[PDB]
Amino acid sequence: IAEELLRAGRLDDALKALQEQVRSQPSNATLRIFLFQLLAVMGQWARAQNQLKVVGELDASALPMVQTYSTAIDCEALRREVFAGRLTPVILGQPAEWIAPLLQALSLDAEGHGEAAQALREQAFDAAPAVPGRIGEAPFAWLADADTRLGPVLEVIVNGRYAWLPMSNLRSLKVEAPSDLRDLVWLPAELTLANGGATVALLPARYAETVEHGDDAARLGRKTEWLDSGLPVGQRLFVTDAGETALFDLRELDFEPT
Amino acid sequence: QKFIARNRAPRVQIEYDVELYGAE
Repeated sequence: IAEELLRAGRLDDALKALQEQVRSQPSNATLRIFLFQLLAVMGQWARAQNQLKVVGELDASALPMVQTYSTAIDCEALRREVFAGRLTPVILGQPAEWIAPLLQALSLDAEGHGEAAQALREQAFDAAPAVPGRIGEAPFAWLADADTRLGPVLEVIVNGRYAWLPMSNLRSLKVEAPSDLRDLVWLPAELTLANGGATVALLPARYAETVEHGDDAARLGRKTEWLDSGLPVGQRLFVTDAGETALFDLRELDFEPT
Repeated sequence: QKFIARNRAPRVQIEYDVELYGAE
């Protein structure tokens, strides 16, 4: 029943139903695995973390998941602060000069200087290099996030820490369709850096304002849209000179060497 | 025009059936 409520996108109803299941069978680790993931989709971070702890205690084999995703949930809170201009994200790989105006634009927006913020983003975008490549076999001349606050930057969680990765620091990305409910929130990815490094990563898969300002469908990544405020909610979307690809549909992305 | 989405209309997406009970 909770399963079917989830499928219908009825999150509140699904949660109510699932909590009653857990209450009925409180030592069933699998119900608590469902519950943690559902709470994550709903953005109830502390409660999702609570369930992970209990999962860890019931099923010790689940402990590496518990470690990975409890620190992923901590990172999801840094996101709100980052996009509110209150927290500086670290940058992985070679420093990119044009990140600085992007970050300053976030803090100028927060102070109500939207014109000055737009001026800095325009300068950042001008400076950021168009790098050609391929999505699968389909070529592009440039690629960026549809979120103008990011442009050609990828949000990542790597080794337990939130970061921005300039796309010009990226050589390739490989991702599969989402498989588990938690994958709607954090899509697993294999990254290869322009500098040679390779790392597994988690990609925050929804825009940060989705939890507070989206609907259930946006929280489930079943749509992407822009609010009257101009901010996007729902599933991450990449745009190119030639088309667009939503993150859940991306499989292989490659950039041509500079 | 680089890096700019030309359209900000809502996007309908492919929906994925996902697993609910697995931790590996």
